[PDB]
Amino acid sequence: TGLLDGKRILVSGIITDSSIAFHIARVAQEQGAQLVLTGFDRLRLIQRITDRLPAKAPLLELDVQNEEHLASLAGRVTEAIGAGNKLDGVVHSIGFMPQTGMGINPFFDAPYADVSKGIHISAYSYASMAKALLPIMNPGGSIVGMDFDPSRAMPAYNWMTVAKSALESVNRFVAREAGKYGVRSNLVAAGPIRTLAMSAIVGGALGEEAGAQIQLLEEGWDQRAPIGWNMKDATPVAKTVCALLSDWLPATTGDIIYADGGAHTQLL
Ligand SMILES: NC(=O)c1ccc[n+]([C@@H]2O[C@H](COP(=O)([O-])OP(=O)(O)OC[C@H]3O[C@@H](n4cnc5c(N)ncnc54)[C@H](O)[C@@H]3O)[C@@H](O)[C@H]2O)c1
Ligand SMILES: Cc1ccc(C(=O)N2CCC(Cc3ccccc3)CC2)cc1
Repeated sequence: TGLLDGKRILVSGIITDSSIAFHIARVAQEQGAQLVLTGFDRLRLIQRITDRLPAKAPLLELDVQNEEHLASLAGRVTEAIGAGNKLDGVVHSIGFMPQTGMGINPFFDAPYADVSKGIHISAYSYASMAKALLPIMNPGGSIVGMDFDPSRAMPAYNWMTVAKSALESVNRFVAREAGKYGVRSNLVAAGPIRTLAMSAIVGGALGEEAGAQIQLLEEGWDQRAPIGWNMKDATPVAKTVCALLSDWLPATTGDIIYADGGAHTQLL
């Protein structure tokens, strides 16, 4: 027992109890992992949420757009897990795109300054995070990031889709670098999940305009999924991420694992 028994995994991206990163952390601990969490901006509020996990764990601040945060990351993580110890896993569950580039706003009306910001946080940070943490990762390690299949365009997602396409490409290169440390790098392309952020997006940025398309688009996942899809349950996704963090997918890297009920393999 204990899928991640005796493993040191840094999990990023927790902002609310609905965050995918929160469920990844939970299942991870339930499987015997010692976690190190990173938060952005409102650390106090994050701490409130994190304290609801199965076990306690170090919470460090990390704004992936801040050079010093990334420059001190390794040292700060080492102080947290104790000198002489290294990380066995890294979870990147960070994403962002201003309303201008994701929602009801026209595709052609997104200022690059906004798009660039979204790509910085959603894609480039996967590499900067890898750079800061690879030096303190043990062989057999695993870096995992969250993705949303951008192989085909769709309503509303717009520039966040572009950001995910960049992410998938960044992951392939991070895998080359990571390989030098005996570490694997992969993405988990999850089906739609009703996280607070997602729920806000779905509605708070479309009203009754795109609300239709997004409703249909959304309903399509469960229809297409041979084993169905429950947008209100992040657990299957969290389990998939822990699977990549374990030693049971030792020959897979620079890849993408789809945790979407099999929806992307079906047309109707
Ligand atoms: N919600 C979905 O249906 C869905 C589907 C597929 C993939 N994903 C991906 O999963 C990840 C998390 O999704 P979520 O719905 O749980 O989102 P939210 O927590 O619920 O997660 C986004 C995280 O981004 C963090 N963040 C934003 N800017 C940051 C910065 N500069 N530095 C550090 N952190 C920053 C936030 O603080 C937050 O914790 C994202 O990469 C997202 O694109 C989500
Ligand atoms: C902070 C943050 C977190 C996660 C995302 C992220 O991955 N998006 C969220 C809304 C999703 C909406 C949906 C589109 C099609 C069908 C069903 C639902 C699309 C993907 C962006 C920003």
